[PDB]
Amino acid sequence: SVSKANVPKIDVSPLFGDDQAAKMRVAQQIDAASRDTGFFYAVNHGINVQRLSQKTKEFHMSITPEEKWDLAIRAYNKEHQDQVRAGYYLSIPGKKAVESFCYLNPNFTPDHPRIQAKTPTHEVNVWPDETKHPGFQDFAEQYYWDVFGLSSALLKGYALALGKEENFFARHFKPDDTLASVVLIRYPYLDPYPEAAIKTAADGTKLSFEWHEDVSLITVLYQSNVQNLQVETAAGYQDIEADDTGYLINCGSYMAHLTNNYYKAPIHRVKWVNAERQSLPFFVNLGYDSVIDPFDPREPNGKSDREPLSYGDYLQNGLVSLINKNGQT
Ligand SMILES: C=C[C@@H](NC(=O)[C@H](CS)NC(=O)CCC[C@H](N)C(=O)O)C(=O)O
Ligand SMILES: [Fe+2]
Repeated sequence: SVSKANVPKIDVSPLFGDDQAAKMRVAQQIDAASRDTGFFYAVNHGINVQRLSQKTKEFHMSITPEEKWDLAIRAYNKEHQDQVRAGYYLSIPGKKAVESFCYLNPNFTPDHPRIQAKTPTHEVNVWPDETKHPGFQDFAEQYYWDVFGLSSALLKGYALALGKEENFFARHFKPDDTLASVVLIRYPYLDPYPEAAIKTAADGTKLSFEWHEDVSLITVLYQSNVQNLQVETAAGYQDIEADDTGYLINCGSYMAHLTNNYYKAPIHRVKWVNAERQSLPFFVNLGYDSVIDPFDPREPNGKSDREPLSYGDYLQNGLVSLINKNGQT
């Protein structure tokens, strides 16, 4: 058998309040999870996830090929040279099943200083026509701030977990400059299913997306109720069970870096399953100039020999490395 990953459910609600001991008890849980398989479900998070999946379903189901081309990233539309991150990621019938729509900080506007300076990884979001998708852009911008709020709370948990004051991570995660993204991903049911869209792992397992570590500080993921994820352990891959009421949380490689690998970025992969489903990750990224000084929780003195790494640079390299290893999504 493929075994089952232990993915605890952590009530994160005290992270929004002022009961300091209760926050430490949430922190310990985040610590235990981060040192084990590296995944947990955040429960009692305060976000309406039923409204999230609904609005996301309307959008993916009603968008037309015309509109997809209008919103297409550079990978799919030569005319959109500025769209590296934000825009539509098209499926290719017969070949590629997954499709998605990525958007960035809504404060990135033409008169935002990083946009005026043409800084790498900052882009102005593109949206569909309001009349064809009424309320979608309002829904998505508000979602961005909702999951922003949740992530800030989670980062207070991680900071306490590592013995730091609660603002250690969160001080660098700001509405004005955060490079965080939301990706609205559709995995379709297809019959017959395109072979080119299925990968075979060394271990024989059929996959939608190969093994990887996330490019992020942490990743805050909502998915519908179809079991698909696996995490790598010394004993091989273990299945991560679905929970469409919670947020699945894990560390990305920037956390692994900062902590001298004390909190690993868990390697994980996406099994092929022939079922309609949604995956809505929020990648918790900092500001372009954010630097956190690496440290080592194992050492009495906490000292690390690792270089501080600037977030904008880490992100740029990471996104490029991911496309190279696992392909254009
Ligand atoms: C997180 C789940 C999802 N995986 C993925 O999307 C894979 C592995 S996390 N990640 C990516 O492609 C990084 C997208 C970054 C985004 N465009 C941005 O510019 O910030 C899946 O379900 O395949
Ligand atoms: Fe991932």
